[PDB]
Amino acid sequence: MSSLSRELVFLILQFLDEEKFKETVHKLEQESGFFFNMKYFEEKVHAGEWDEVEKYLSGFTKVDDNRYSMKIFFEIRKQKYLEALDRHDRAKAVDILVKDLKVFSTFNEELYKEITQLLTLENFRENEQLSKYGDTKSARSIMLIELKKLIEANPLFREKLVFPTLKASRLRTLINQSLNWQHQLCKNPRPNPDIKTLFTDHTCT
Amino acid sequence: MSSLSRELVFLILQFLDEEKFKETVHKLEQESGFFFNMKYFEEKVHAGEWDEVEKYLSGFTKVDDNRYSMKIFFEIRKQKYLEALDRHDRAKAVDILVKDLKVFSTFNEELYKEITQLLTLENFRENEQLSKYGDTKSARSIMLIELKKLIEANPLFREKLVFPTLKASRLRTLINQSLNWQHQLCKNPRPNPDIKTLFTDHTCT
Amino acid sequence: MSSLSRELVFLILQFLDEEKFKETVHKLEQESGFFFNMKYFEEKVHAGEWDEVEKYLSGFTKVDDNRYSMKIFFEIRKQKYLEALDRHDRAKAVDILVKDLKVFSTFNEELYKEITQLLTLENFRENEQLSKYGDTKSARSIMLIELKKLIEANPLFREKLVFPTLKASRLRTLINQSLNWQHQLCKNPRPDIKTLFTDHTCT
Amino acid sequence: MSSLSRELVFLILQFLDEEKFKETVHKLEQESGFFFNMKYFEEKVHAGEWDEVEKYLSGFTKVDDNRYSMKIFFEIRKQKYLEALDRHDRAKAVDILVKDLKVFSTFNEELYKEITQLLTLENFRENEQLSKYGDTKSARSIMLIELKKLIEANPLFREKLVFPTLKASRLRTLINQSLNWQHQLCKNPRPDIKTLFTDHTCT
Amino acid sequence: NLIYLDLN
Amino acid sequence: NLIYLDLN
Amino acid sequence: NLIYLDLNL
Amino acid sequence: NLIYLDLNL
Ligand SMILES: [Zn+2]
Ligand SMILES: [Zn+2]
Ligand SMILES: [Zn+2]
Ligand SMILES: [Zn+2]
Repeated sequence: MSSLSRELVFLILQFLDEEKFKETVHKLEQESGFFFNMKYFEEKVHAGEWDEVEKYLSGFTKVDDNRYSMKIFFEIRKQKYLEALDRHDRAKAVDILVKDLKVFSTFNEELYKEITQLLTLENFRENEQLSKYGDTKSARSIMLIELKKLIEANPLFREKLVFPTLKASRLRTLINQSLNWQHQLCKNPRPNPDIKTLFTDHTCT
Repeated sequence: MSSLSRELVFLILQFLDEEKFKETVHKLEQESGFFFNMKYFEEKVHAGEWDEVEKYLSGFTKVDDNRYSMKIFFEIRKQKYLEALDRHDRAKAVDILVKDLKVFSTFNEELYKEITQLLTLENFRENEQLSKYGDTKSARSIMLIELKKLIEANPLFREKLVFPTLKASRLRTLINQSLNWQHQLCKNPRPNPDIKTLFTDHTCT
Repeated sequence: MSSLSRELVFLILQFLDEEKFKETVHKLEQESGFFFNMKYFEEKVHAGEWDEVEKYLSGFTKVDDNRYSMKIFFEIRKQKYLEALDRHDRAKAVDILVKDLKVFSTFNEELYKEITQLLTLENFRENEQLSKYGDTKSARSIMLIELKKLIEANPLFREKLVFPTLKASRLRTLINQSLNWQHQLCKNPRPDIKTLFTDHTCT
Repeated sequence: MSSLSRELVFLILQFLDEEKFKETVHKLEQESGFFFNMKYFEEKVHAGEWDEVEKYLSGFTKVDDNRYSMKIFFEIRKQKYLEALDRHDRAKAVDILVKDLKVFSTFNEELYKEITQLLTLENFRENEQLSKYGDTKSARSIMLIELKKLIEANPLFREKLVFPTLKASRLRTLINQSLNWQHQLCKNPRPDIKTLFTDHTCT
Repeated sequence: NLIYLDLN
Repeated sequence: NLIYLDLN
Repeated sequence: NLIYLDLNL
Repeated sequence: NLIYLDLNL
């Protein structure tokens, strides 16, 4: 990507945001990988929207890129697993355990086993490591603390957490300059000239 | 929305498309509601990505906006229901029937009942209306035919199916004019001047 | 002749009950088909033990022997279905609806459709015909009353509801007569009876 | 004295079998606990009728009576668990693992963990200890062999595996002696025996 | 109506 | 070892 | 139609 | 850095 193209993406991010196209902002953030929106991430975590959270993360890192991003995905999936136990949906919990958590076993066989054993518990607070789990909201809040630490330390996010400072509506400003450039090439008056479209260059005649 | 803002969205749609930000294109299409991408819609239907399909439709119409859009959502949900029966997942099929299809009962109690009765069949081809269902792919293909008809006749899509014709990279062209405008305000040579950024106006000094 | 065997079963039934072999009594009642224990049937229905209730019935009648038996099996499987809806196990209710209730479709196509459509309801008490039935205990009781009438009217159950009037432990009494008849041949007595397995002798 | 009652049960067992009242025979064997029918136990295990296999055992021993009985229940519940994995019903296997197998955790914490971890495997034959067991028919057979040894060694089963040697229809024979002893008092005969329910008379 | 063996 | 009533 | 700020005078 | 086509001469 050109640096031109890269900066143009950032202008577009500012535009979409101001025009309040919220879902389009975060899709572009993800796809471009240029900027990671913490505020968004926290919000999705509190809401427990794990599919969206992982999808948003997928724009920035894979699960085994480094030990930070790894512990990030593990924390998220582990909570998803715990919540399934706390609604007593042991059918979903096993599904989670095999399809989402097994990738971590390769790297640590014993932790995967100790977490597997949580299925056979009447309540996972019987485990002294997990005795600290209160309500869902608090668990998500506690885990978000850890997540923000992992992310800010992750070298693949570290320089992506702060949006480029610019004057508001920079793209609109540039567009206006384009209209000025086009009109300045006309050979007729007058100010208050009519601009029919952005699609084709404006003329006066 | 200004007509300026509206046209700027269209330029951005062209940009994202050319830069191949595929998911961002369709999120913006949906959120803005300005353009409905048939090609995309067909592709998602063949893939049977019902959640995305309905989400994409939600940018353009609600389920009860008119009888076209209604028959659109019904067709989609009915197929989702049939596929769940054809994988013998009668647990999901009932879930679908109550949570997705019941809204149609208000408008037609009898059709909802006749479709409910499909649960107790060994195979839904025993119903002569549904005897025509072959494989999944063919069913999706047949139903897509109907869908394209419903959409093109739907007054809320009818004028949204054809993208505004423009020269390629119109936005990039406009940006270039902005650079020309900025530089033309400088008081020094020379062509091949250095442009440091789109973020703040360029100067020569 | 064969009524020897039939009667001997009743003596064994009485013996088993006096020995508190409860499960063995009712299996025998069922396998022999000689006696229908209404008191036990009432119990199990109140307990909602539907599989056992049906298995016990099966020693007496099939679902399609006559209109009485069919209405008995229907009501049992209907209530079994509703109870699944009442605990919001719509998966079990579907299982019931196909595996148990589908047989009644042939005989009444529309009633099967109507009962199927109770799945789609947020609560089946939205149906006017079924707006009546709660809680489970009462419905069972109301059902039991109807089941009792259906059974007492069912031809295959007419002369199977009253247990023969017997002195207590008739079989034990007969076993004693057998020992007397063995001892009376002893050459001579002597009361140190060693077994029932082989005839006793004195020497 | 009480061995009258115990022996009379064996006569009834023999009578029930001769009358082909199969279900009633085994309920009685179980409720009385007097005789363990290995031939029947073998059958049901081959059929994988685990609930009935366990219910039949329960008339003889509890899971924690001795180390033999516990290993018997363990192997039964292990195989029941594996079979669920083999049909990819990991939901049922979890149910089994908590409701049936958890009792054995107390006595061996690590073995319960190890068997739990078989859930996470794409196929349990990835475990070296269990890389051996297929198909189901063979495993059952291999298990049955071990179960037989465990039973024949279990103290609570020692003198319950051999049915007493009896002439055919001993009970019917005794019932006849009773009728003879009734008829010998008639004042006088005459063979038109009307019932077993009350003593016969001639007049 | 019952089987009866007279011995003897 | 068995209960036996002698009548009479 | 479109908004247009002139930028000379 | 950025690409720049001049549009007079
Ligand atoms: Zn002009
Ligand atoms: Zn310049
Ligand atoms: Zn004697
Ligand atoms: Zn006589």
